[PDB]
Parts: sequence; structure tokens; C-alpha cells
Amino acid sequence: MSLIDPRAIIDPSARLAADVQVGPWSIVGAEVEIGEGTVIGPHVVLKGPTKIGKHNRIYQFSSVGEDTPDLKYKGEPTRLVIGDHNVIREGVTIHRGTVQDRAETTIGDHNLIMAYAHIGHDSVIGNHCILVNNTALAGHVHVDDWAILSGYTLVHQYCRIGAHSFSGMGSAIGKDVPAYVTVFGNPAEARSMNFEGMRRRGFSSEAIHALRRAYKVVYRQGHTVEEALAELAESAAQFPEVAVFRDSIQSATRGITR
Amino acid sequence: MSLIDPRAIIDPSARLAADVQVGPWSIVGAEVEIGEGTVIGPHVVLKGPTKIGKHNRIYQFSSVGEDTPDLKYKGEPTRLVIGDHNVIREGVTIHRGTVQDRAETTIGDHNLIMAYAHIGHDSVIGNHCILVNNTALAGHVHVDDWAILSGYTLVHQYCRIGAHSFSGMGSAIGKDVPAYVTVFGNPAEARSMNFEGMRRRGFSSEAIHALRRAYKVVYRQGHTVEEALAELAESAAQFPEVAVFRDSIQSATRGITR
Amino acid sequence: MSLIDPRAIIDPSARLAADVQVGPWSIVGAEVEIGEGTVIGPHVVLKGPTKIGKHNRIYQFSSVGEDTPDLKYKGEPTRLVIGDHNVIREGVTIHRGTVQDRAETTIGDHNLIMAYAHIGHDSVIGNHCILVNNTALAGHVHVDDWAILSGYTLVHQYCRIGAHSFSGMGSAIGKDVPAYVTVFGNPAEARSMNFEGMRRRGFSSEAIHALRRAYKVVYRQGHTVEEALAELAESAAQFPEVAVFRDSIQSATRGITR
Ligand SMILES: N#Cc1ccc(CN(Cc2c[nH]cn2)C(=O)CSc2ccccc2Cl)cc1
Ligand SMILES: N#Cc1ccc(CN(Cc2c[nH]cn2)C(=O)CSc2ccccc2Cl)cc1
Ligand SMILES: N#Cc1ccc(CN(Cc2c[nH]cn2)C(=O)CSc2ccccc2Cl)cc1
Ligand SMILES: [Cl-]
Ligand SMILES: [Cl-]
Ligand SMILES: [Cl-]
Ligand SMILES: [Cl-]
Ligand SMILES: [Cl-]
Ligand SMILES: [Cl-]
Repeated sequence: MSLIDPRAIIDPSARLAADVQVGPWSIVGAEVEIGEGTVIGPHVVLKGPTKIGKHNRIYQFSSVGEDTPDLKYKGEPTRLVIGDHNVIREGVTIHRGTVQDRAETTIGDHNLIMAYAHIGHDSVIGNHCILVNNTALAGHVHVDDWAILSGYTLVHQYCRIGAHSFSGMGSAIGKDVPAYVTVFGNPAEARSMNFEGMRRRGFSSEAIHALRRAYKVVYRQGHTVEEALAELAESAAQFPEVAVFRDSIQSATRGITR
Repeated sequence: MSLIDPRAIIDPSARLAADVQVGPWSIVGAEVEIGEGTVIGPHVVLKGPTKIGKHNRIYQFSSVGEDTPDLKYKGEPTRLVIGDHNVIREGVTIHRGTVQDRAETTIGDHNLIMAYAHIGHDSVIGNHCILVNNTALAGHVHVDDWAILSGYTLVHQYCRIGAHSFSGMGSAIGKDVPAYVTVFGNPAEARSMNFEGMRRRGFSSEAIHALRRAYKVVYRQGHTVEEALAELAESAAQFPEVAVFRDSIQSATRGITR
Repeated sequence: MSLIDPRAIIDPSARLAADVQVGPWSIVGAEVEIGEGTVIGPHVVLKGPTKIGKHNRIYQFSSVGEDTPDLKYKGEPTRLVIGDHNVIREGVTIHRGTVQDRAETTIGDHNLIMAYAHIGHDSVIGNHCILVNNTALAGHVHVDDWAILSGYTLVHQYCRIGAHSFSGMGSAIGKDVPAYVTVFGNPAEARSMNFEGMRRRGFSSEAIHALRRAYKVVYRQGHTVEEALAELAESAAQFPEVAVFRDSIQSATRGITR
């Protein structure tokens, strides 16, 4: 019936909204901030500088705000930001940024990060993502809204996981995953679009069909990527949903003068 | 040398047989019941309604009987049941069931579940299994007696792992695995039968042979599953061991009226 | 600020050099030696007999020194040895040896072992190695100096990972990785040599070229291993760096009288 367990350790410099809860044997280190309504389980380690928003649930054996062990990082003061309404399940690791990117690891709102997931330095997670058990973002990975990374999905540094994209269990992602796309295997290859994601968002059935077509343009017609982007111009102007897709491919590929 | 560490937390409503041990900083939650001579390590978390049987050994950092995070599950009073003589190693996660199935995750007797493995909601495990480090049953997975899942084996929802079957390390299993079959890879593919295990269980020469022939019927003679089953009916009447194999195949493949 | 937290448990048979630190809720079991300047985080479990050198850092939720659960192990008094200047990150498991090999798991100096990495019974790791998150040495694995195992690399028992070798993420290694070689995928396959490694170690550019040719000899040229071994003798006499590669291939393939 008492919010901060007396067997937890709270740095004087940490700053908790009053109705925060911290379970027994949890450490809330210096420079950690925790928002209205957040619940910290038993045996959690928070290190900062780290800003956690409201209504987060962080489960046992999680390390949130540790330094990345990557030799690149040499002790510079770098940040972790986690938004509102996230659930961080048991044993998750989330590391702070590195000064060679934007010095921040960033998690939005309403995400579900399942047991043993790992969220490496400088990674950016948007909103409503699901990282299933043991998903690992190596570093500087961007995961846009509604993405679902199935169990034990691995993501190479710098890859972008597009909105509503979906990886199958054990996927090893080496390159960007365009919005809506489903990918499978080691290495990750594209199979289809996430029609289920599209239903659950109540996408019009013209938009669902347009996105099937945009898939075929990119993947099943021998277009080069530059050829696909050009063909997609029309659909992208017709349908905001296709434009999200065109844009995710556009961002992955600048190229070099040939 | 006093069985329940005073540094542990034991809910009033927990039920511990007389000679149970509980290490320090371990939580035995409400509606958790533990049988004779079971040993709980330190830093274990137990949540209920959970019933754990006799002579089990649960290692540090395990979270046994927690709710699945799956959005489908809505806080209902589902259960976990663990039998006798199991060994659950460091960091294992085991979740209670969901009302959509039978409201019960179930583990039998004499199993070895190694570090960081995950036993998803509604999974049923038989007896004498080995889940090696980081094996992950996504949900509603049935693992029949003596099955060995090598390290980092992933099993998709609703899959049945047959008696005596074997998965190689990093297998990504997405369809049922019949009794005795060895599977490998991502996605998992059948390679042989688990003769090592047949030897250990003291199978006759004749039975080991019958099982090799039965493998050849299903996997190496162009037969459909329907034709393979027909061909096995004889071998299955002659050898209990083959019948286990015939039945594992039967109950994967109900089919649709063509 | 007391170097040993009063909330930690220290066996009287443990021997700590004077400026050892142990965080809260850590256990240092019987027969654990910890060298000068080492730091044990909170929530660590150390079991013995184990010998840990100078200036190591072991992080929260790590279990270092436990028994392997492999059923061949029968409680014999096997050992774990860890040199100096290693970093063992959140949740690593390291198991002691088995009497059927040398009764010792062994780790050298300046290694980096990242979250949830698993160092199985009897493994031998040299110096300046990096095992990224979730790397798993199943048992009796030899890793030689400067090797890099990317995230979720799995290594089959008895495999030798060669000096400066490199595995890509999700690699499933069933066989020896010769020095400098890069391998990828499940099953793991050779692709190139770890030129980046050779750079960072100041190799002559003649030696880098000699190691590229040596690769071509072994992998890209029809040769049997015995044929490649014989072609490499000249190159191995000219360049110590090549000799290390010849020797990794030598000491992998004894063969049988045919
Ligand atoms: N709330 C939710 C939610 C949403 C999507 C998923 C995705 N999901 C189911 C799926 C894959 N393809 C079709 N359905 C998996 O990740 C299974 S793998 C796994 C699962 C759990 C633990 C360990 C492992 Cl390994 C899972 C959960
Ligand atoms: N008691 C036992 C017992 C039985 C079977 C196995 C199966 N096993 C060994 C094997 C594969 N093929 C032939 N023998 C593995 O899982 C190796 S992988 C691994 C192993 C350990 C940790 C991490 C990892 Cl990744 C392992 C142990
Ligand atoms: N110090 C270092 C160091 C050296 C090599 C590697 C190897 N490396 C790539 C890399 C090169 N530089 C930065 N990162 C990976 O393992 C990526 S996978 C991964 C990574 C991290 C968590 C989970 C996963 Cl899955 C990684 C780090
Ligand atoms: Cl059409
Ligand atoms: Cl098509
Ligand atoms: Cl059933
Ligand atoms: Cl025959
Ligand atoms: Cl054949
Ligand atoms: Cl040349």
C-alpha cells in the first residue's frame, strides 16, 4: 500500500512524480526522471541521464539507461528518453546514446517491448510498436509507428523499420524495411505486406489494394529501385498510405553519381 | 540453513509444503503453491495462480507465472501448473495461460529448461524434455515426452513438437515436428530421425529400423501426407514406436474438404 | 562509500583483494577469489570454485561460476578462471568446467562479453575478444585473440573460433572458423577475411594481400583442405600472419586413414 519500497535505492538527484511506484531492490540512479503514474517493478536498474514519461510499466531484471559497451562510447554524458504508456517486460536492456549520433536513445508512446529485447544506443522507436522477446536493435535503428518485430528479430546498426512493417521470428534485418512490408529469414527478405496491420487500422479497401500494387511495383516487376519510385509517384499522390511506403524506400536509397 | 530466507517476500496467501527452500530477494506471489522439497533460488519471482510440484529447482532471475504481454490476454484469472523434478535455470520466463485456449500453461515432470528459455502462454510440456538455452515457445506449443530443442530454437504458436524429436541450434520451427524427427535451420526442415535418443531409451534394433523406414515413407518417396499415413498403417500396428510417429503426423494434418 | 555493500552476501571462504567492490544483493559463494580493482555490480551471482583477476567489471543479473546443467556433469569440483580487464555485461551466464575435458572454463584478459552472452562449460577465450549480446558457446569452444562474434552468434560444442575471425549476427557456427575469416548465416559460411581487424592491428599491407590470397587458396580455388594446406606452406613461411591462418586450418582436420 506504499509507493516506493523502502528496500529500493533512490539517488537524491533522481526525480519521481509523486504517484510513481518502485518495487523492492530496484535502483533509480542519478539523473533519472520518472513521470506521473509509472510503475517500476522489483529488481530494476535505471541509470541516467534518463527521462521516463507517464504510465510506463517496467518489469523485473531490466537495465534501462546503461552505457552501451561499444568501444565508440567513451563516457560522454548522453541521454535516454522514454515517453508515455510503454510496457517494458522482464530483462529488457535499453542503452543511452553516443555523441557521434544525436547523443539520445528515444522511445515514443504506447510501445510493448517484450522480455530480453535490447534497444541499442541511439535507436529511435516511435509509437505503438511491438518488439517481441529478444528483438535486438544493434544501434541507431529507427522503428516507425505500429511496427511489429517478431521474437528474436535482429536489426543491423542504422536500419529503418518502416511504419506497419513486420518481421517474422528469427529475421536478421541488414537493410531498411519499407513501411507495411513483411520480411523473413537470415538474411531478412521481403515476402508481402502486413494486411492484418492494415485491417486493424481500418484502412480503406482501395488503400489495401493500392499497397498490394505498390508491393508488386517494388518487388515483383524487375524495376530497379529508381524505376519503382518513379512508377509509385501516381499511387503516392492518390493515397497517403502509399506515400508513407514510397517515402520509406526514398529515404533508404540516395546513391552515388554513376 | 533456514528454509525460507527472511530476505524473501512470501504472500500470506501462498501455500508452501513444509521443506521448501526460498532464497533471498525472491518473491512468492499471491495464489502461488509450491510442493515438497522444491528449491527456489535467490532473485526468483513467482506470480500466480500457479501450482509448482515437488523437488523442482528454479534458478535466479526466472519469472514464473507472470501474465503474457500478448494484447489478446485481458487480466483474467488463468493458471500455470508445473509438475515434479523439473530444473528451470537462470532467467527463464514462463507465463500463465489465456482463456481463449484452456486457461493453463502446463509443465510435466523431469524437464530441464535451460537459461533464458521462454515458455509462452498456454504451452503444454510433457516429461523428460530439454529446452536448451534461449529456446522460445511463442504460445499454445505442445512438447511431447523426451523432446530436445537445441539452443535458441524458436517455435511458432500452436505447433506440436513430437515425442523424442530434436531441433538443432537456431531452428525456427513453424509447422509441427513429428515424433523422433530431427529438424534444422530457419525455416526448420526435417533431416533424419533422433536415433541417439532411441538408443538411450533402449529401443529394439527392429524398432529403430522401422522408424528409419517410416521416415523414408513420409519424407523421401514423393508420398503426400495422406498416402504416407496409409502406408504407415502396417508399421504402426507392428511397433508402438512407429504408431507414436504415425499419430504425430495424423494430428497435424486434419485438412479441408477438397 | 563502503567498497562491499552491506546488503551483499560474502562466503567466509571467498577471498577478495582489498579494493574489490561488490554492489547490493550480489552473492560471492564459497571458493570465489576476486582480484585487485575488480567491480561486482548489484544482483550478481558468483559460484565457485572460481578465480577472477584484476580490474574486471561484472554487471547486474550475471551468473558467473554456476554448474553447467548438461547431464554429463555430476557435481565434480570443476573450476572457472577469468583473467584481468574483462567486462561482463548485464545477465551473462558463465559455467564452470566438466571432468571429461580439463575441468576448467577459462577467460583471458581484455575481453568484452555483452548482455545475455553464454560461456558454456570448458570454453577457453583468449584476449581482446568481443562476444556481442546473446552469443552462446555451447561448450568446449576455443576462441582465440581479437575474435569478434556478432550478436546472437551460436557456436556448436568443440568449435575453434580463430584469431581476428569475425561472425555476423545470427551466425550458427557448426565447424571451426579459421583465423581472420568472416562467416555469416545458419549454417555459417565463409565470405571474406576481416581486413578491418588487420587494419586496426597495424598489419603490413603486404600481409593483408597475403591473407587475401590465402583465403582464395582455401575457399575460391577447387582445393581440398589437404591441397590448400600444402599450397599455403610458402605464404606461411613468409608471413607470420598467414602461418596463424595455416595453423587454424591444420588443427581442425586430423582426418582418418582412407
Ligand atoms: N501482442 C502481441 C504480439 C504481436 C505479434 C507477435 C508476433 N508473433 C506472432 C506471429 C508471427 N507470425 C504470425 N504471428 C511472434 O513474434 C511469434 S515468435 C515469439 C512470440 C513470443 C515469444 C517468443 C517468440 Cl520467439 C507476437 C505477439
Ligand atoms: N543435457 C543436455 C543437452 C542435450 C542436448 C543439447 C543440444 N545441444 C548439443 C547438440 C546439438 N547437436 C548435438 N548435440 C545444443 O543445444 C547445442 S546449442 C547450445 C547448447 C548450450 C547452450 C547454448 C547453446 Cl546455443 C544440449 C544439452
Ligand atoms: N565494441 C563493439 C562491437 C564490436 C563489434 C560488433 C559487431 N556488430 C556490429 C557493430 C560494429 N560496430 C558496432 N556494431 C554486431 O554484432 C551487430 S549485431 C548486435 C549488436 C549489439 C547488440 C545486439 C546485436 Cl544483435 C558490435 C559491437
Ligand atoms: Cl489489380
Ligand atoms: Cl504477382
Ligand atoms: Cl490438446
Ligand atoms: Cl531396408
Ligand atoms: Cl532414401
Ligand atoms: Cl594477386
